[PDB]
Amino acid sequence: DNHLSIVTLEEAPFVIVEDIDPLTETCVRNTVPCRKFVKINNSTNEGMNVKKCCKGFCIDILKKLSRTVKFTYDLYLVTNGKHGKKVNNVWNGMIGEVVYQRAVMAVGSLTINEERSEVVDFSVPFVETGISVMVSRGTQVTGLSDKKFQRPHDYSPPFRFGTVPNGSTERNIRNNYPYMHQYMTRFNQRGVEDALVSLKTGKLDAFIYDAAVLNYKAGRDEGCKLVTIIFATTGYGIALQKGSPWKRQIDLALLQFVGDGEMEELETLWLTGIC
Amino acid sequence: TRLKIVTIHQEPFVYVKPTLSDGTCKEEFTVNGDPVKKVICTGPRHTVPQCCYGFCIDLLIKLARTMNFTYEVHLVADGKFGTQERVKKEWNGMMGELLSGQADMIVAPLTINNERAQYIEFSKPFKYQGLTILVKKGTRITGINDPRLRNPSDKFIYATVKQSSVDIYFRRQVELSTMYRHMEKHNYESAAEAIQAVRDNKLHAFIWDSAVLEFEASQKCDLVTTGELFFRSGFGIGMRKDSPWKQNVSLSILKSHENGFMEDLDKTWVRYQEC
Ligand SMILES: CCc1onc(C)c1-c1cc(F)cc(C(=O)NC[C@@H](N)C(=O)O)c1
Ligand SMILES: N[C@@H](CCC(=O)O)C(=O)O
Repeated sequence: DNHLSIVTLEEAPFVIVEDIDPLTETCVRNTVPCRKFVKINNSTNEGMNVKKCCKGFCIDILKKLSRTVKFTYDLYLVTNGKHGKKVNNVWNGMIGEVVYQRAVMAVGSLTINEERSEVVDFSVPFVETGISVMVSRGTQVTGLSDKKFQRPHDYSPPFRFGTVPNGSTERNIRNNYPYMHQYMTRFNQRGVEDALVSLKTGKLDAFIYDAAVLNYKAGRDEGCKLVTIIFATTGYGIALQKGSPWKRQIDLALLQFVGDGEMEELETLWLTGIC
Repeated sequence: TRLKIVTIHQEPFVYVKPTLSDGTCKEEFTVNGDPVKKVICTGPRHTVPQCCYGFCIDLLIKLARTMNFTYEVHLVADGKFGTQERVKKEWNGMMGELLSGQADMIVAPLTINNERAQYIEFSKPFKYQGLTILVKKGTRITGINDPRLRNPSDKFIYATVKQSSVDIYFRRQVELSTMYRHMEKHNYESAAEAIQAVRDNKLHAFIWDSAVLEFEASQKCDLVTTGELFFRSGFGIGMRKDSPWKQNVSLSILKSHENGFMEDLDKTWVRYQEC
């Protein structure tokens, strides 16, 4: 059982999805094949797999694991939600794909937290992350724990801040800071790109989100206007099914890459910034 | 139950002090009037009762209360972290103690790496850090690539701690063969001795855990760290592969990052303002 169904999700620079050379339907070298299921219409379960091409930091990790641990894979993009959220006690997203056995593993910008570890096994972390805050340079806030976020209406004017809902960041704020959570829902953003535009154009004062992605974006920012000022340190991990026989070797391989220098090379390749 | 815990002396994770004459620990208080929790720990193999506290001890107490267990703590008999040495091969230090049954859990700033994980189970990281270099304040160095480390001599002395993961890495790595030949003559038995040695100009540079070194530098104004972090990695709780505790130990650590408890430990033990 060496041929593994593996689910991922687009999030640059961890996973980047591009269109396949339309003449050849062949993925250029340095990218791997990935499929996405695309519905014919909204009144039907009918749809077709579109052949795409995948690259990025996590993709490269996958290629390394594939060689070291000796499996082949069929990669696909999740279509039922994003990273993972429990809805009416049912997991969607990549986590869902693993919990309900449609995938052997999930690879990508997938944060390790307690509630997800209850339902999946996680590898060792291979990218360090947590919750950060991105602001326009000059903005004075101490961090997630500041009273400008915790008690926003103590101040005049109240800070405008938000996140992308339905991921690990929002889950964490919901459990820890109930007043902050309900205030923020007004400013929640569809995605990171929307959020950066809001920041740059004075429509948002702060954006709270995954630390790994924010650091990357800050480092690539035109002008170095957007800066980050890490709460709940964790990391990204490979998600596997509970009691997975692949966990042992994957963990060892990931730790080998840290000690070999292979991880440092990937970091330089993909996550280097100017700022 | 009744878990045997091995740990090691290493401020600010584990302070080790004499019991008073009656067999109890000196009542002590943080600024704020909060009681410093202390445990009786036996250590040297003529063993005597002693007093242990700090970040790792608070974590253990947290863990013991959460998962409902009782424990006895001892300091590792040989004073060492643990490497696998030729006799055909055997672990010393806390690694050896855990593998033989002398301990059931290692609760200590024990670095997670490939070689140890082949033999033991590590929790998810309770702390994220890396390596850096501690020098006396006079000294300006680039870091691990500065010529004075790269082309060594008797006119600038550098070292690490023996039977650490860092020591046996320098021994095994081909490009490090010349640095080892220098460090072989200067490596110390303990981090504390090495740190003192730097204060007195008997050692020019000490390569060690950033969590420990940055702490030292925050407390003593005649010390500083230099270079960027390198070999970013974590500390983990160590358990045998068939420990029945491993799931809940890992879940508890994740919970404690997510709910602020670990950041609490960092404010108490790690983030000091003496410099
Ligand atoms: C992936 C980890 C790794 O791989 N190769 C080397 C070298 C390291 C590494 C990184 C670090 F930040 C601290 C120590 C260490 O040995 N510290 C001393 C002590 N905590 C210990 O556990 O022995 C070792
Ligand atoms: N990396 C997060 C998604 C982004 C976030 O919510 O910070 C997760 O796996 O849910």
